[PDB]
Amino acid sequence: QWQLVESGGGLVQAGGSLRLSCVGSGRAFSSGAMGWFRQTPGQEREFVAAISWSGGSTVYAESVKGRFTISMDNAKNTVYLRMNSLQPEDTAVYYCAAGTSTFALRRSPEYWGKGTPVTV
Amino acid sequence: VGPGALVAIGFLDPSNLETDMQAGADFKYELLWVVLVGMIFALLIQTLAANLGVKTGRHLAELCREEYPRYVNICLWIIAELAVISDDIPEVLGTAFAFNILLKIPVWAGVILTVFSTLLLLGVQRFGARKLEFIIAAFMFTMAACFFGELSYLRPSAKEVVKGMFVPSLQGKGAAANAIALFGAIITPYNLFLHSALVLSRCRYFLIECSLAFIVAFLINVSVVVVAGTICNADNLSPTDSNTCSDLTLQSAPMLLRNVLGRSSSVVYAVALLASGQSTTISCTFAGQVIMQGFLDMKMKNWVRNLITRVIAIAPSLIVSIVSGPSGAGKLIIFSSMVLSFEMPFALIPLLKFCNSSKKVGPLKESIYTVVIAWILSFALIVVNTYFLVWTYVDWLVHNHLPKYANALVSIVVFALMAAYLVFVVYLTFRRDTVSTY
Ligand SMILES: CCCCCCCCCCCC(=O)OC[C@H](COP(=O)(O)OCC[N+](C)(C)C)OC(=O)CCCCCCCCCCC
Repeated sequence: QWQLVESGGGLVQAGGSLRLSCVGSGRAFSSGAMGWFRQTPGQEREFVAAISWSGGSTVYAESVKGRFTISMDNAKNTVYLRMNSLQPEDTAVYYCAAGTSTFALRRSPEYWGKGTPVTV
Repeated sequence: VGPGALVAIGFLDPSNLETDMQAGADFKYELLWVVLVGMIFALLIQTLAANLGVKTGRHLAELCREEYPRYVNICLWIIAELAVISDDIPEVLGTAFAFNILLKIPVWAGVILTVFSTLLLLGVQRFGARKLEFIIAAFMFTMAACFFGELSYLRPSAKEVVKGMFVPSLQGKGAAANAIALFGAIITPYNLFLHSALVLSRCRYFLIECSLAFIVAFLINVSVVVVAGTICNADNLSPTDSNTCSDLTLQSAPMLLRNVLGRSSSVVYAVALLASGQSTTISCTFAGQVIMQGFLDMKMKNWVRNLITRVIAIAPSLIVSIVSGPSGAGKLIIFSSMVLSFEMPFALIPLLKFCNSSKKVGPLKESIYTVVIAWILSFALIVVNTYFLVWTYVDWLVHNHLPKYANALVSIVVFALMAAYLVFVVYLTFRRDTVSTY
């Protein structure tokens, strides 16, 4: 079947270092961009990170930069986001998303994900 | 007093606008280098073509027919006809979009009106000769002024622009698709068949003028890419702006110039698009006539050839517009540019081979450095095309195809077609077909 499945996060205290893995199957996502988005309890979805197939394209959100390291394993077709130096403001539900390029995914992600709650 | 050129007009087709808007809206200033390389390629090849004429007095078509057998020449003519049709699909779609923006009629109405108005445009072209030149110069000036003002208002990051323009990176399959589309829309292989003809009539200053025209065209193209990239991406956008940037057809461009035109950009942009499309059709009519009169010597009236090309182009463009709206037309423009890039090698390899071959070109020979650079670029283009094709097909096959009974048949058909394409390129490349001379 075709789907994207975020996995990880759970709950941490601070400097969580949480290492979220998004696994996508059935549509070959690991050819454009595979990024993330976040949404607080009451709010609109926001950009968190992105990465292209080439490997170096990560465009981050000005709210959080230099704390999230995003890596992509093309062969397994997976996107890993490492959060370090976590803070209460980052509590939110995180949604994996896949697009056609690391900038188009910035605006309209073609494919979404159920998401997981990350609480500090 | 302006010594303008028609090459920039051919570089400012609606296909170029659509490919540039897509590259800017999908990769910010990432594919700018393709505009820099492509133009540098597109100029260089043109020079060779022109030089060929000066050294031979015959178009590339005549030499291609003479030095090749019946079946190779027929396949080359089919490739050239497909190239001309693929070029002429964007003109029809560009004019249809202009009519939709102006008269607020559906896209299919635009395509039908363009089919009706091709004859009127041909008659006007016949009547006036300098009026067309002034019209193209004024359109180029309007595009330059509008986009340069928009760029000045935007104020992008120069460091990022340079890093994106001088550091090639096809970061993603979508980037490969848009890079190939840009190469197709800028190289425009069929123009070779036309350009040689321009020297059949009978140069440091001529080269300088050509380079100035190309620098203006390249500046306009870079400005379009940068403006689309900065405005569509920016840092924070309204939901309406994001939704418009997601698809970004040729009729949502007015959103680009809103800063420097103030809600009056619709009419000016529609007029610019219509003028560019019509002028590109006027230029490509001569190329179609030269292809037909060189590959098979079957003399055809310019108006008849133009009508046939416009009808063959409207068939698919009209079908796409009926089935799918402006987004479908944008996809069709990108696909036509991709096909142009894909079949460029067949109309480029004979040119380089004849330039090298002393038999056909005679004692005069082109600079070895330029020929080697053109050969390397052409090989790189072929490799990128094949890599993108294998990439897309493999990704479609691995998980995007449900049925298995027809999977083997589809795979065999695709492999056979790709093998035929590569075998033809190899025949034309690592093989000498020289049974003639000056
Ligand atoms: C010369 C040898 C050619 C032989 C044919 C081999 C290639 C077959 C590829 C299968 C396409 C496919 O399966 O579709 C895959 C992609 C999908 O694109 P999308 O935008 O995401 O739309 C789908 C949107 N989804 C994701 C929501 C469903 O299609 C393309 O991107 C366009 C492919 C253009 C390839 C160039 C065609 C020109 C070839 C002829 C040149 C002379």
